[PDB]
Amino acid sequence: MAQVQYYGTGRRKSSVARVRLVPGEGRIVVNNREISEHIPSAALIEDIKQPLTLTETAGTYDVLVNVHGGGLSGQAGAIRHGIARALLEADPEYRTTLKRAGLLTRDARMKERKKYGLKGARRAPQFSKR
Amino acid sequence: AKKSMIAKQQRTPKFKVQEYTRCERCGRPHSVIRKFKLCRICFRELAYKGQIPGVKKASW
Amino acid sequence: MAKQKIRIRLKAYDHRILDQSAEKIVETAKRSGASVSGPIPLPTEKSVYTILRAVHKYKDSREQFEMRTHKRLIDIVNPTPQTVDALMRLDLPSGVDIEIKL
Amino acid sequence: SLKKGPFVDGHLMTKIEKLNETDKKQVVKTWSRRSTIFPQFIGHTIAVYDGRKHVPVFISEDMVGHKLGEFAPTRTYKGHASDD
Amino acid sequence: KGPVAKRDVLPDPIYNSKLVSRLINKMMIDGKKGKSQTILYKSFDIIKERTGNDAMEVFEQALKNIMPVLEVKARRVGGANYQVPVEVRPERRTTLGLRWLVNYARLRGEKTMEERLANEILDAANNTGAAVKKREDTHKMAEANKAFAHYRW
Amino acid sequence: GQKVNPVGLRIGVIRDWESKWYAGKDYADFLHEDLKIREYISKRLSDASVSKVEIERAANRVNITIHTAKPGMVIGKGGSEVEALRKALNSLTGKRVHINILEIKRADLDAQLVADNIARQLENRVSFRRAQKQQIQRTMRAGAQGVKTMVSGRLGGADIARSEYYSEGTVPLHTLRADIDYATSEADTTYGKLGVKVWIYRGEVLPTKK
RNA sequence: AAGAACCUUACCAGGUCUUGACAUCCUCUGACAAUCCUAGAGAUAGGACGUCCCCUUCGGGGGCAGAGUGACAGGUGGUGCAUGGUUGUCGUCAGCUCGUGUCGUGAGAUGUUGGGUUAAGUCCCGCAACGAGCGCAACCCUUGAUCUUAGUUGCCAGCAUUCAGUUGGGCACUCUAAGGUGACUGCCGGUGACAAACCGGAGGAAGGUGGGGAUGACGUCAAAUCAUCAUGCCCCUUAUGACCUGGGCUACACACGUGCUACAAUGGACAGAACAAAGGGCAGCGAAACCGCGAGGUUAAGCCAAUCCCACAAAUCUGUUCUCAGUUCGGAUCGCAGUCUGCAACUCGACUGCGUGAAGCUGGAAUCGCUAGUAAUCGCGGAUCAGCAUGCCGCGGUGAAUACGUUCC
Repeated sequence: MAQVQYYGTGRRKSSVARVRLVPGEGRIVVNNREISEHIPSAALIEDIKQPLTLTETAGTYDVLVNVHGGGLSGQAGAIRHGIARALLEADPEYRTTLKRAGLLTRDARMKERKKYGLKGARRAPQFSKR
Repeated sequence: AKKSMIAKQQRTPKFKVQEYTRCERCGRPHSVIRKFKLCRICFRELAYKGQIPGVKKASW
Repeated sequence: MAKQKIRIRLKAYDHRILDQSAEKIVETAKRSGASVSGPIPLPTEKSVYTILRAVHKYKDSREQFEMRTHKRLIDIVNPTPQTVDALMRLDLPSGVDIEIKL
Repeated sequence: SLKKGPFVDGHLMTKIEKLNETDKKQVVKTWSRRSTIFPQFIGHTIAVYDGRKHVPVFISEDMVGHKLGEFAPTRTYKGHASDD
Repeated sequence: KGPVAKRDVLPDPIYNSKLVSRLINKMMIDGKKGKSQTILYKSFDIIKERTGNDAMEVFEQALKNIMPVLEVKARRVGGANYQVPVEVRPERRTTLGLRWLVNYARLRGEKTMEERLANEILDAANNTGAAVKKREDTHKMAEANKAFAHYRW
Repeated sequence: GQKVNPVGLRIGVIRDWESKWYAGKDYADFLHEDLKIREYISKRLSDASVSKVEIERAANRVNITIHTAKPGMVIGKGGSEVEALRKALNSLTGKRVHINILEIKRADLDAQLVADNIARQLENRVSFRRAQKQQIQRTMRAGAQGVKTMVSGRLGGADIARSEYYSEGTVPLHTLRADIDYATSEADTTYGKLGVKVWIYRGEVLPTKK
């Protein structure tokens, strides 16, 4: 009911995130924790924050995001796609530069179900003639 | 000797631990799932026959 | 303002039988009744089973037959006794797991 | 084992009890090797049923907690071809 | 068949360039980006500590110094093997450079893996060490025996 | 395989299970009673014949409906036979029963019946080739988009073994909407048992919506 | 072999039975059945306490036992060179065929070849052939985008509440499962006979059979299974059958196949911190509280389960510490002392505490897997199951390198 804000769901490999681009200081908030703190250190977190920097740079909007599922890198990637789609919902006009950026889609991929007779859902333990 | 075996099983064991699982449709012991008490082959042939829902086969 | 309410639940293997049963079980709720909540989805739990193809060896080849288990819930704010007396009769389906609780 | 306690079938109990109180009979066969040796059982000699043939076994004071059937091995040695 | 598409790596924030990310890919073992991360930043730090110079410069000079100009390729057309020298693809150049780099860095025997990666990359900077010696050995196997691979094949 | 049973594929997407119910505290016991009902209907298969029985149960209730080419064989005169069967089944199931009946039109079209019939012909020691020909002609009289049939084991008692098959019209098992009926049977000649198989392509089913 | 301590178990040894452990017909009495004692390793025999029920004018009805009797029953006995049935294999390779016609003395050929194209006998064009059938493909499921319907036990953003989505409330969103939308070379450009199709670009969540699974064509190997079941033939029957105790299926000088754990500083050890998915649970899961160093125990809430329990995710990150060695590397082997399950853990179970600290410092000849969420690796669950899972089947975490090319295998 406060000042208007955009939001964009972003999942990857069974890890879903809910970003909220409320305008402000631009400090990021993941599960009531700083991104510098929630995943130390971790440099990749800057890659989670890259799409906003690749687009004009910079607001910068404050982010309140709630993520669940997956590992740390996966949920962080969910934060990335989630701020990306939210940035997509910011203005329609930005989407053009975004085609150059890729940085959307969330390509669905996840580890394959194991095949019978196979350990790695592809790998075969051994073969031996005679 | 399957008739002797099913006769051995249907009769009450001297000790409760003794009661190994076996399907009724066939007298073969061993490799019988406990939850449905069916033969793997018994359940196989019934699966082609189709006894329970549903899908069948190799989903997810 | 909160109060205990009857909350019938359904469970079945086949789904067409299940939601046909859902429509039949809410249709009685609609007549001689009020509000009538819809049949909300539940996560559903399948049971996988891998079995050998061959009677003998060749364990490298198998097959996976599985049995999913759907679940559903239905609610109504007004107990309405007349549709409860109507509830006693259920011609369909033979394959359903209705459960009544208040 | 565990607690309360070592478990003879109980027929050996009354047998060795009667043999201890009187008669002092020596050498007796048993099929139940599962029974553990007891202090009351001391000094007796039992033919142990390995299966193929009974093997007589004297009971020294040193043996108690070891199973009575353990002392006689059913296994036949070795058997191997060219020794040395 | 035909040529296959190849994905570009996500750039490393520090030092910006994707090639360092390629190092993050190669140096990594047991699928751990974080262990490669720590060894990378500690590598930049130990480079910062001894003989002061920009890490990106000594790294660039090193990678330029560890890429072979030619490479032989054995082929048994008859009795005994016959290697054929040929100009190397630049991607194959940086690939061989980084692989022999990390491989010889692994065997340096120093108590600290970062310090021996430092000693190794500085050896590449100084036109010395096992990596430059190996590229020189490939240079010896090449040129001296390029005559079979002149313009025949 | 080399040939997976089509009946193991058609179920679910295009056909219903022969015996549907729910479980339940005792999933096995319902299956036991139902398989026993199959064991006694198999005894009823000896002459009265049956293409298939459908079964439904809902706690202290059962719906073992029958469908058969010859309805009067199980009803008897005055309906006494279906009643005596109802008692014979009520004595076993331990629960209320009311067995139902159905009379299939153009019964030769059903795979179970034609397979049992050609199997009886194999019991009659008629030539298997001519019998399969009469099968294709009869099913042609039945009118169908496609039919296939096959026999195995000793054939006329000649040779150590032989297998044969005849077909006409499309028989696409790999089609997922084919609605192909499948049947097996087991002849018992003095020379040995004879394997029997038949495939019936009733035709594609078109999904509906409202 | 999806669990050999007994059972399973079939095989051995010892102790027992012969219409039989199991099914039916006969005559025939009688309910059936159990409660303990005695002897025995059990198997069973010798006794008492005991059954003596239900519908019928007397004939009977009913399971069931017992008795005898001919029949029979029984075999995991032999034969997968008699089979049904089921399953590997080339191979998810694109082929295998038929109808009619033509050609050829005939066998056979044409169609199915040729040109272009495709993962494909895929499509297109032509061709003395025109069609068709079984496959591929499509049709299904799963995954990804979105809408609509439906909001609890699930969900928490906007509001207050609290140790806690926990409780008011919200039913937006995440999430859940039904019905829809969406991909079809279709839009553009180029090539090509203007055909099929390919390439490039746009549109788009996903692009050119999207990813994965299912889907295995005619047939090959007299391939595998008489031992799942069924059974032609042959053989045995007071025994190739049946009951029981104990063994053995786990042998041990060795060879081989296949996994697991390591040979270590990207590491070991300690402390702190943090992110899952899926599955199972009432003869069950068993929280919390308490006892024990530990394993577990005592006791007991809740849960027929989107509520509660199994249950804590592990790698990782953050620091402390060891500083290159048969080591604070690794854990073998064994000793002692406990513990779970079970009538019962000697053969031949698992786990724990303590102690002991093999070999191995990356492995010859040779050989295997895998083109991206694959390989690499870390934990979790389940089927199995009284107990026993380094095997198998799944679940998720972290997550690459390379593909010039068809010279060679």
